[PDB]
Amino acid sequence: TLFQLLREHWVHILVPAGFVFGCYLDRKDDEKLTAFRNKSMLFQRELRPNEEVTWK
Amino acid sequence: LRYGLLAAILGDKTTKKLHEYSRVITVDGNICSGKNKLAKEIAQQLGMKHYPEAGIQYSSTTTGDGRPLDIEFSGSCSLEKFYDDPKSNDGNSYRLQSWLYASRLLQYADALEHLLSTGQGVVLERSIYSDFVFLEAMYNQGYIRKQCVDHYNEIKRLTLPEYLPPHAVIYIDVPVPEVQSRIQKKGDPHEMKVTSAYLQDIENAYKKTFLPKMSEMCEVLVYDSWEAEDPTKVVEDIEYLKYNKGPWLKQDDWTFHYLRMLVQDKTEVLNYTTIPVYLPEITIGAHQGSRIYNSFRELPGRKYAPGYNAEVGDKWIWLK
Amino acid sequence: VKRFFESYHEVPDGTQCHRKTYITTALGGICGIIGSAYSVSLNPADSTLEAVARVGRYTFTAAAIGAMFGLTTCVSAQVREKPDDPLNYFIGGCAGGLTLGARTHSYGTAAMGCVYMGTAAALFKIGKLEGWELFPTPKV
Amino acid sequence: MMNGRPGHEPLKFLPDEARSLPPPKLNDPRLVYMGLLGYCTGLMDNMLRMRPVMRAGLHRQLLFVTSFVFAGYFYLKRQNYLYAVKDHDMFGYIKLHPEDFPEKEKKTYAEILEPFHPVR
Amino acid sequence: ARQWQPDIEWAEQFSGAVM
Amino acid sequence: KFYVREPVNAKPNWLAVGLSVGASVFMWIYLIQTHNEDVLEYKRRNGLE
Amino acid sequence: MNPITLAIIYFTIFLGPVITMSSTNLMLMWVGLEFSLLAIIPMLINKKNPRSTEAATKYFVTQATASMIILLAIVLNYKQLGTWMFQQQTNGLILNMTLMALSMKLGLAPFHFWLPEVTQGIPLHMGLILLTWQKIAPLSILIQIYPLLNSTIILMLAITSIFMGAWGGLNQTQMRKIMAYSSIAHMGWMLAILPYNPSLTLLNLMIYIILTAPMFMALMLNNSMTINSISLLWNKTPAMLTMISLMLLSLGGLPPLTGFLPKWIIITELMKNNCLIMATLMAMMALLNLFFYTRLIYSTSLTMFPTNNNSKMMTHQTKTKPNLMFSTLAIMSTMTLPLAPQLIT
Amino acid sequence: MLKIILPSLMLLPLTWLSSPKKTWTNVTSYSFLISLTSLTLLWQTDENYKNFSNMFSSDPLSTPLIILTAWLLPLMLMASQNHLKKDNNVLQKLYISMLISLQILLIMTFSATELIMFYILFEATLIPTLIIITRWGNQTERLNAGIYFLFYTLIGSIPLLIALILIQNHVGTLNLMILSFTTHTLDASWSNNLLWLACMMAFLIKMPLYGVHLWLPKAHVEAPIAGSMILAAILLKLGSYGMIRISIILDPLTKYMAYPFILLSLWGMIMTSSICLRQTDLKSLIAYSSVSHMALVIASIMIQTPWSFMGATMLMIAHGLTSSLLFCLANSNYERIHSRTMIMARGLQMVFPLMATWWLMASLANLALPPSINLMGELFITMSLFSWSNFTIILMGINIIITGMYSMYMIITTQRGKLTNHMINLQPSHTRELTLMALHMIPLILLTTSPKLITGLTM
Amino acid sequence: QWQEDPEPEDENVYAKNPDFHGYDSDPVVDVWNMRAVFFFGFSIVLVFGTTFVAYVPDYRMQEWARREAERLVKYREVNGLPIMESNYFDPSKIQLPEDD
Ligand SMILES: Nc1ncnc2c1ncn2[C@@H]1O[C@H](COP(=O)(O)OP(=O)(O)OP(=O)(O)O)[C@@H](O)[C@H]1O
Repeated sequence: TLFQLLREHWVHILVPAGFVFGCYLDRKDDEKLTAFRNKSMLFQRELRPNEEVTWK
Repeated sequence: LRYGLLAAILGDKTTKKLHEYSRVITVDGNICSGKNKLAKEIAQQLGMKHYPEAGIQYSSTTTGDGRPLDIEFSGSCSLEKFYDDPKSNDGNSYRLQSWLYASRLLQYADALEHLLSTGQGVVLERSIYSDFVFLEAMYNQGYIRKQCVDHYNEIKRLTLPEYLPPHAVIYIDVPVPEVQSRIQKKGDPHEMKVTSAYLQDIENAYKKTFLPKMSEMCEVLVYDSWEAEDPTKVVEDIEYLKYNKGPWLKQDDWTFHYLRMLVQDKTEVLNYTTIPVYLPEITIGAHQGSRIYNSFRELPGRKYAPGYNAEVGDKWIWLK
Repeated sequence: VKRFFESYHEVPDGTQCHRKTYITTALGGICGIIGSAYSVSLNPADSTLEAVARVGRYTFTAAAIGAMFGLTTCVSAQVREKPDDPLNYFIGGCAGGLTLGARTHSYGTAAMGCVYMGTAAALFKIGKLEGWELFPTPKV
Repeated sequence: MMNGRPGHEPLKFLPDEARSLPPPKLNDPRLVYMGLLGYCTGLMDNMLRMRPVMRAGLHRQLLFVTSFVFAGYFYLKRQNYLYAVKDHDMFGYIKLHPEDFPEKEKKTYAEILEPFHPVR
Repeated sequence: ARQWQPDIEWAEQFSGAVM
Repeated sequence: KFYVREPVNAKPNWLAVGLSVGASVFMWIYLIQTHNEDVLEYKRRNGLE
Repeated sequence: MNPITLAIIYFTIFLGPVITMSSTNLMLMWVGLEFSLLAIIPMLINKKNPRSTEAATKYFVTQATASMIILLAIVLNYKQLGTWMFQQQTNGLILNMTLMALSMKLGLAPFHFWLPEVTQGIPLHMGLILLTWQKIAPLSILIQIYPLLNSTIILMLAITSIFMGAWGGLNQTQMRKIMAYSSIAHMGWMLAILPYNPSLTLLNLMIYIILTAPMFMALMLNNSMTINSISLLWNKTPAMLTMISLMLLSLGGLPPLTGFLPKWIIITELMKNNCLIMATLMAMMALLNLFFYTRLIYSTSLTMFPTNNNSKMMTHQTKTKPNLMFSTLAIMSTMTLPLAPQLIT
Repeated sequence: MLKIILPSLMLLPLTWLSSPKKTWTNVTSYSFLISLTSLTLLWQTDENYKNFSNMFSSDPLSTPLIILTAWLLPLMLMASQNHLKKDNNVLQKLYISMLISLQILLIMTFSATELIMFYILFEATLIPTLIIITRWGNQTERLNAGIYFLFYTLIGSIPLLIALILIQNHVGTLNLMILSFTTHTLDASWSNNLLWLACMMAFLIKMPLYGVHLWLPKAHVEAPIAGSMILAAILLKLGSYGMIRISIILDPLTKYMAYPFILLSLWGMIMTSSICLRQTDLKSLIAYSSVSHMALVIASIMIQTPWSFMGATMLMIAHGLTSSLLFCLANSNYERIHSRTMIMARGLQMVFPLMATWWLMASLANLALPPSINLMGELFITMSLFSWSNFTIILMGINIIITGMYSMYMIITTQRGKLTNHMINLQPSHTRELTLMALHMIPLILLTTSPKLITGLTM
Repeated sequence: QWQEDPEPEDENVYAKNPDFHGYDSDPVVDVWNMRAVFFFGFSIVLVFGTTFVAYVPDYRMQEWARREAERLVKYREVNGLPIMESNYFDPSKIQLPEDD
């Protein structure tokens, strides 16, 4: 049977999906907090060419 | 529409439903006196509805599948064992008596709901008004204690006054020897060992409290077994009654409305039967109660509400 | 008059001890009269004379409590020479609770009243020192 | 307190001065938490009335979710307007009465003399 | 062994007019 | 027939289903178009941004 | 009761507080209060039992006295400064007698001895109304004159309401009196902050209302009126124990439930005005309030009291209640603290 | 942090939407995986602590506690399968949900940058714990135990809330990064002393102190095995974490407002370790040993020296592991005979030879057997105190003696001696409980191998 | 005496299933719960996490600090300077009170 194989065993996507979603939200926070990117008395350096960002 | 203020306003009023035979009747009597057949004949002839006597499995035969259940669900009470060992130290006597009172209460509620809704009369084989009979019979025979009697009378004066008494009572008197002979002619092994004192106590309770208490608010027809037969005779005595005594005359559409909203709410009916008076004869315990409740819910048509069990052929559940 | 009950803080502790005693005794009598009123109106007595008895009883008890509190407080301020110490007021509330017990004839009430009234009085002194506000005006 | 401010329209939910605010994303965590409240409300409704959960009254659950998210969006626009007006009033009052809200002119720790409390 | 659950002696203490 | 006392909610009430679905989709549409119009009003109330 | 009478009476109940809210003149606030207390009585006495009659009497006499006092205040503020509505230039005696009478009506301590009885004697759907809808108009009055109220008096009243509610509901077996004392305590909270910020007393009122209404609904489900009765829910309606427990723990003021938000944001706004002691005592006694809710949770959900041989019937039968609003309100009364900024301002 | 919390949430739908048979396996496995995911916090290649947002963070102090909290969940689930085997599916799911909520709230509390979130969750950890105790405990004292546990904590916490709000009104923020750089000497006054009391007594009641410790043994005794484990291992560490975080803003009032508490702790250590001798109940013995151990944490935190904080962190981690282990061991025998008395079953080394090695190793970790980390903490705390006053080693040493004494008494009168031949119901050991003891022990070996992780901010 | 069920009789769980692991009464569930526990606890966590941690570099700046201390002692012994000054902050940066 294929339905009885997926009526159960489909719950094995929740927790991994949650991990992915949490990583996404952490990236969103990092994006929000970009007001000192390459503007810190330490790590403030001149930018390389083709380097559009010091970090996302 | 499920009955309510709105349906009552738009119509579905009671007084217009009624006719000459919209009456509640309770043919009472001792054991093996001839109540069931007489009730059936009256129902047939007058066009009323017949409600067989209410036993242990009424709430089941009238709910769900409509079949009997296992006894651990329907009261854990037995009449056979009541007759075998009446003075049991387990409490089956009052357990059975209270379960039966509650079943008759549920039955009277259903009967009124039917009458008021459709205007059709109903015939009962006993009533909540003639159930203290067996209780006093027990107490006079030391089958139960006084505390159980007080519990019973409390539930009585909590539940009974909210309901309209019957219109006519039909008591078929039969001497105690005649019934003590019929019970043996019937051949039920458990019923045969009933004591004639129990039956005399039933008869005395009837004669002394019931009939003189019901002869103030409903017409009593007292018959002997020779008039009880030829049931056309009792029908003729009914068709020519003068209902001029009782609370059914000081009624109106709104009193009927409220009484109907009540009797169509079975949980509000039976509320006062579950009051937390902790008698050791009906107190069930958490472990036992929870085992029984979980099993009952594991029962095919009882896990969910009616219409939501796909296990019994219910389909559009995702759309209700 | 409120100037009277404010005369308690016209001079620091260890001074005008008798005046402090009188003021605190009057305050205790006030509170006892209030309680007796509430206890005669509610839970009344079998007889008016018995109600007056209850009144006098509660009132004299409260007055004795206040007397001991104020007296011991000013005495400790006079002896150990630490007027700004909440510990003197703690001692005073403790003596008041010991009284409250003596009247009620209960060592348990004595201990509880001590450890509660002492805390309350010490916090009252702390509030008078650090300038707290009990019923403050809305300022935001 | 802001009730008696100039321009206060009595019984006005969105005064049309709030249309200068950045409206809220529809995937805002608050809205998709109101959505969870709606779903759990459908679930508890099915539970109390003895109905299968997660499989009964799917229209009812959808309705709950939509209503919750709707009320959320609009109530949230209003709350944003309110907090923005609060900031507006505050900054305006500060500009008007500067002498009561002066600068800090803070020194550096070379001039400050903080005491040392050892741990011994 | 069994999880103790309240008995009549326990329930009757909540059964008066006052606690 | 399994229930002697024929149930309520045995076969659905379709008026409520239709009204619920319609209200849901209408509220979603109203909300989305209103959000877009609000974005536009904000942007054009300050330099299209 | 016929539908015409029901219409008139319920419309009057509703209209009463509306007039009070929507009116600039104090006299019309008074007539609104009177509409309310004249229309509510027949709904109390409908059951026609001695308890209902005496509840009605105790309610009527108290509310009439309080209304006469409020009317005296209005008439004195008319004799003085020749206007109807109060003003900054109004006698503090007038203002304080007005506050006292409004408390008398609301049922705050020490003017509370009538509310537990009046709530015990009547049915539950009226206790709901009494404790939720009838506490608004007085609070409207108080919120329109909050700059003028004395802080000493309201604060004494509030600590008294807290203490007495706790100590009283501590030893109650009947549920209606427990709800009465909960009302007393939460009204003490509502009032302790009114002069400083009345946008928070309205919040506490909304929260207490959405919290108590579904509790009353639960009680009305099985017409439960005692601890021993609700102890039987595990057999009758076990699907309600979760919501019951959560609403109780919220009413008590436990995080992470939104019944803690009023407590917290009131303590805050009080210490912004240096009311350390008041807030401290209030919290320490709200703990005692929580205690009997917890004892009740024990009795109902976290353990299984004995049941009866007859509840098997109630198990057999079906049920149409509750409605949709119970779940809605019970969810928006426990699981909404995350939205507190939206709730507070 | 979301990558550790959102999976812990989705565990709930995984618990409820799962078939009654596969509900335990799924949740256990994914909880193990989440414990794994939590190991990234140890990627600290600098002195700059990890700030993930304005709300969530993890310093060297919170990371060990978070990992322990994520690792204890599957162990609790396992331990909670022999009981609940006869309970209904919904009850099992509810138990698992309580445990998951506890995990989540604790990870939040340890990740919180602000003290109000910490307080809200510190208090939210009462609901699931109380439910577990009163609903799945076995005796009638469940209820009094839950009452004590609630109200000690709340009566302690309310002043803490008042003090946090006061600090807010005075400083502008309850953030922990800001309150550390923007700090000011607290003028010595009765007001600030009461502020100290308010800020401290909630945690001191949760560690707990000696004078207020009666809520702990009642709970542990009347709590099911999972509740006991989480309580002992984490819900006490909660108070120490709070004190360590909040003691920066109470300087220097901690210099002279500590003597009472240092003293009570040092003395109650002796008192409790002595109680652990004349104690019939094994669970009560474990609880009083926990109190004796947390007394050292309280004293250490009170003197606030680097060695002190380090020893306190090590002792917290090690005591959590070993106490969870001892409660597991006790419940093992309880499930056979259904009695908590340590005198009934007193020859269990002749039937359970392997399970006795777990008893031995635990009781060796209970006492300070080196190079265990239960010992390094005690040693560095002893050193810090000796530096504080050279007369502390007296009490420290008599506590050491009593500790060895009652641990040896436990294992002797429980395993060694003549077997109780009437105990025909002593089924052999379950692979599951053996895995439990192994999972409690091996991490102790690994930490002893790498102690740099459980030192703390000071090192 | 009120009605309840009698306290049940303890059971030997190995009676029916001698190959019992302690997890579930159904064997298959028992075996697979055991296997998942063992796998995800020992094979996955206690191994891969252990390695992940053992290969964390420069934990809290420990190797870097050593390398830089070497650099500094070298420079300072080679340039006559001492190995540690009793004052972290150059006094020029510090302005002490003009106490009078
Ligand atoms: N309240 C009661 N207590 C105990 N037993 C009762 C009660 N009510 C009815 N019974 C039992 O019902 C039986 C009587 O059944 P009966 O033979 O009367 O059936 P019937 O339908 O009335 O037919 P008929 O009237 O012809 O006898 C008795 O055995 C009696 O014990």
